[PDB]
Amino acid sequence: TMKVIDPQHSDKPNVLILGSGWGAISFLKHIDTKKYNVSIISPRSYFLFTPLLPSAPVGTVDEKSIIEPIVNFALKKKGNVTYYEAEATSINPDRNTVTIKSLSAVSQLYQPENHLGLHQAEPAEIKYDYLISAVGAEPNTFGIPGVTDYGHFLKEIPNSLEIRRTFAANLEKANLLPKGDPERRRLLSIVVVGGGPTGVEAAGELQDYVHQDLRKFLPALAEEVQIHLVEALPIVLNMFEKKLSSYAQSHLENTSIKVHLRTAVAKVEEKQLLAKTKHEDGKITEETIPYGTLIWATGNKARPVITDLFKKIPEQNSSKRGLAVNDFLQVKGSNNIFAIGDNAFAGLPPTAQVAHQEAEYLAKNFDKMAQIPNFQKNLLFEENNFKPFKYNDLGALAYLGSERAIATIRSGKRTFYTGGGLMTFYLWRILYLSMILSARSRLKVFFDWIKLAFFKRDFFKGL
Amino acid sequence: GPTSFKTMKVIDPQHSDKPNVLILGSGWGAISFLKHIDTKKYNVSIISPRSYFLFTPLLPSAPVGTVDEKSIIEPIVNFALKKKGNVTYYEAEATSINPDRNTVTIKSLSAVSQLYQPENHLGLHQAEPAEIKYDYLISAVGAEPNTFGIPGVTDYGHFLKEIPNSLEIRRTFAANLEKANLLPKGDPERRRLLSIVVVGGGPTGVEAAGELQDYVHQDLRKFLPALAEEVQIHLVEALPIVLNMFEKKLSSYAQSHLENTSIKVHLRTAVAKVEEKQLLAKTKHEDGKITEETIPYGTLIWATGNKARPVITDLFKKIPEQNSSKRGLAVNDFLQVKGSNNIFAIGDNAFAGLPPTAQVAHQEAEYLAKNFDKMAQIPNFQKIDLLFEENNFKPFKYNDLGALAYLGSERAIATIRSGKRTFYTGGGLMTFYLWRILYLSMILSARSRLKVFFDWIKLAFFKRDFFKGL
Ligand SMILES: Cc1cc2nc3c(=O)[nH]c(=O)nc-3n(C[C@H](O)[C@H](O)[C@H](O)COP(=O)(O)OP(=O)(O)OC[C@H]3O[C@@H](n4cnc5c(N)ncnc54)[C@H](O)[C@@H]3O)c2cc1C
Ligand SMILES: Cc1cc2nc3c(=O)[nH]c(=O)nc-3n(C[C@H](O)[C@H](O)[C@H](O)COP(=O)(O)OP(=O)(O)OC[C@H]3O[C@@H](n4cnc5c(N)ncnc54)[C@H](O)[C@@H]3O)c2cc1C
Ligand SMILES: [Mg+2]
Ligand SMILES: [Mg+2]
Ligand SMILES: [Mg+2]
Ligand SMILES: [Mg+2]
Ligand SMILES: [Mg+2]
Ligand SMILES: [Mg+2]
Ligand SMILES: [Mg+2]
Ligand SMILES: [Mg+2]
Ligand SMILES: [Mg+2]
Ligand SMILES: [Mg+2]
Repeated sequence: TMKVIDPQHSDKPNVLILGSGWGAISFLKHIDTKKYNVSIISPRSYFLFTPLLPSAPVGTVDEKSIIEPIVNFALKKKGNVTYYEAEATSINPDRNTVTIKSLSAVSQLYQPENHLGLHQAEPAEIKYDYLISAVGAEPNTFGIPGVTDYGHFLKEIPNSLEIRRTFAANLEKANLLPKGDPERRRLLSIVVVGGGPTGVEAAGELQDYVHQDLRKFLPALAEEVQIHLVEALPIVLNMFEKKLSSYAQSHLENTSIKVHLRTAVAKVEEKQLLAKTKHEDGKITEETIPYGTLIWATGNKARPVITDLFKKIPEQNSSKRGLAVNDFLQVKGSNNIFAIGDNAFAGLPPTAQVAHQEAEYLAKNFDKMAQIPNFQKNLLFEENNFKPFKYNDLGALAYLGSERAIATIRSGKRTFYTGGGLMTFYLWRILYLSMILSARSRLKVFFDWIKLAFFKRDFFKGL
Repeated sequence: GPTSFKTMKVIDPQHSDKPNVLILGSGWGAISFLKHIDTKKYNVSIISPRSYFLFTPLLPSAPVGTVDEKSIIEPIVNFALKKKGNVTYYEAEATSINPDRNTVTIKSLSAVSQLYQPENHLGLHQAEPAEIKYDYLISAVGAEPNTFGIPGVTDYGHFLKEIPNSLEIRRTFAANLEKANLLPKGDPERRRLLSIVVVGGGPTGVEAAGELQDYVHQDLRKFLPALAEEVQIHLVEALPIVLNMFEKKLSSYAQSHLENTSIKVHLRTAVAKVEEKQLLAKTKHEDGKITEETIPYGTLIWATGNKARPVITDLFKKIPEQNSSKRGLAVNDFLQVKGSNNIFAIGDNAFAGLPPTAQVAHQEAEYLAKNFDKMAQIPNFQKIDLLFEENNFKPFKYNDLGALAYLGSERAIATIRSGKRTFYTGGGLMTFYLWRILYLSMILSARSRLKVFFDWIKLAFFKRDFFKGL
């Protein structure tokens, strides 16, 4: 016997959102809670502004500054929003329910607050009239041994804390060791795997901490740290014009970062890893790299609750990366479930930028559906001349450490800005600050950057 | 046996002629001292297991995010950087003070930071014991929370002394709110989970309760009004009045206000024992009779006095003049540990008849540092207790500057004075603004001061950050 939550107080349809990230929150911001009853299931009680996560480990920004509680977005809604802090473990399409487990809390932001009768660590099924799936994707080790055990992903707030604690602990042991000790040099050694903007910014941020703050009180130690940027492709930041990639690499190397291109990690052990380089000519070299801190910033794979769903919907069996959706962001094989963000595959890159646009688009569709009597009761999309989702690539930005960035801003076929440099770094800051989804988070990031102009970064081992 | 290889690494810097001053701790005493000590005349080293200074008077507002944990601490290294000479910081714990050989034993060594060029390799290892040699010792390790022998307080309650306590209190209460809200209204377990007991009617307990009541009334109530209405905060105090260091009328003003905010105050009440989900409170009434009440609670905050640390009580036994000590090291007019001519003690680890406050610790420190300025001009100092009388050093003289207490809901009481003169004494709205301005001014670092300021500004626009595990 499973507890089934199925709210039929009003005729408003029950919209059930999975997740509290870019897709789910952008959707929540735009959905009409006067026309729809909205519920959210996510094990993370806050929205995470991912593009600034790479600057959290070293305190360029603080962890709290870049997150925003779901409840704060929920308060600004006019209707009834319920937030289940729990994890969706099974999507059950044929009975229109989602199974949740690891239930920690339930928050009903409205008057009635009918007692639901759920208990922590007790399974349950939430019923829905529409499902919006946005659970994202999870880090992909690519089958490389040791990465889970010995490295750190850069995906969630706890990763920021773990990275800081590992590196801080390493600096402390290293400094006790005599200069010239290879163990000391290992402990001051950082490997970042992934040459996309995330890996690049992580390395640039760590290099900034070392050069700007650490060096103020432990210059010799700071001089010995070596940061390594490992990338499997022939260039870093390959979504950018090649000349910007070249600018970025030269700058990174100028800040003393070592870049290993055409290089892949073959295996990871506790104190060292094996890197193989596939040269242009075709030969393969390998290097054992001792490291103290390994940051794994690359690849993402479908979550288990999503790959399980693949098997329950015939049209979805051939899916591998994410849920196949139609022009309308409807999961194929379903007329009830929509998917947006990294958990959907529609040919688009996996970015917040795409997730945010899908969401705003879908929410607007939900405005139209609520004016068409048939949708409530009962192809409807084609018939009512809904327009397909159309992604508008607005561009890309990457911080490179030491107050330089690259950026390309566009819309449609028009490029409005494309280059790198000092001013580009100020643009990076302004643009990111303007993309943040909440006034509070925006103010906190702003205060963090102001403090940074006067004082060193907070780098507390365990705080 | 006498054949033992017993070998202990001993750090004895004899590079320069400057005397080695060794400071124990990184709190009010140690840091105020560090700020004033002349590092051109003296070589300074610091031993403390805490790598940062903690601005204690704002700790009670950390658990609920009125101010953030990071905002009220400042890394030792930041104070050390502003010094002109050589400062070394041992992140480790002093476990034995060895007066007859002028050394301090350290353990749990995590790190050593030498903020100067030579940086001679010392050859220490983590989790390896060592002894640091000194020409002068400044002991300021403070005091630790006292459970008074009451069973269960350590196991089931939370102290309010250090940053980790702030985190634990938040996590306990936040977890309780979540469980409580799943329970149906009227369930006694729900009512227990929303129940908070603060033991200690001094400014620390009062502010802790006031801050929690603020979080509940201002922020929690915004999104969970029914839950917020059900929380009950209890202030338990063994004396007949709260805040007994204040004028009695201010105490009465404070209690009435606390009770207005819905805090329940139990005076003349002492906790006899603490179990996991409940505690036993006994009230000794004026007439002489004793009543007892079992109080179910979800969160217990224990803010009542402290006691001497083990490394201090061990020292009691090694110095004949100090055997009769119980609360702290007995010092003379010059803050010299009696029975010693080498060791000075300031802060809560010393007993000189003064109250145990940051206010006293800070003044002892500035005073001692100034003495060290004088000693460095008198060739002979380079026995000692006489030199002080002889060279007409003045005894330490504490100047009580007053007291403040925040009471929740933007009210405070305060009495500001100097000597026999009272410059301010009362309570209310403006007193709360004074509380803020005065505390902001008392903070020891520009960084911490800016962060607290930003925290209070954010507070005017947004709810407090109350993350269960962050
Ligand atoms: C460090 C970093 C930096 C990035 N920088 C950029 C950038 O600069 N520009 C850009 O365009 N993109 C950037 N991205 C990519 C962007 O973050 C993702 O594409 C975006 O997260 C996709 O949005 P989403 O809603 O699909 O998933 P997410 O934002 O990851 O949200 C997923 C949500 O689902 C929740 N969840 C997980 N499992 C379950 C479950 N079983 N049940 C219910 N909920 C669950 C998660 O807790 C989370 O709340 C960055 C990503 C990272 C990691
Ligand atoms: C919550 C709270 C609020 C307070 N509010 C006020 C107030 O508003 N006004 C006021 O006047 N007073 C206040 N106080 C009291 C004030 O904080 C203390 O009197 C002050 O700490 C005494 O200074 P100290 O240097 O002796 O000890 P502390 O400031 O506590 O410093 C002790 C230092 O010693 C370190 N240490 C501990 N053990 C060892 C060891 N074995 N070896 C080396 N180092 C060690 C500790 O880490 C710490 O760094 C408050 C105290 C608390 C707990
Ligand atoms: Mg999402
Ligand atoms: Mg997110
Ligand atoms: Mg509302
Ligand atoms: Mg998704
Ligand atoms: Mg994702
Ligand atoms: Mg490691
Ligand atoms: Mg101290
Ligand atoms: Mg302190
Ligand atoms: Mg103390
Ligand atoms: Mg002391």
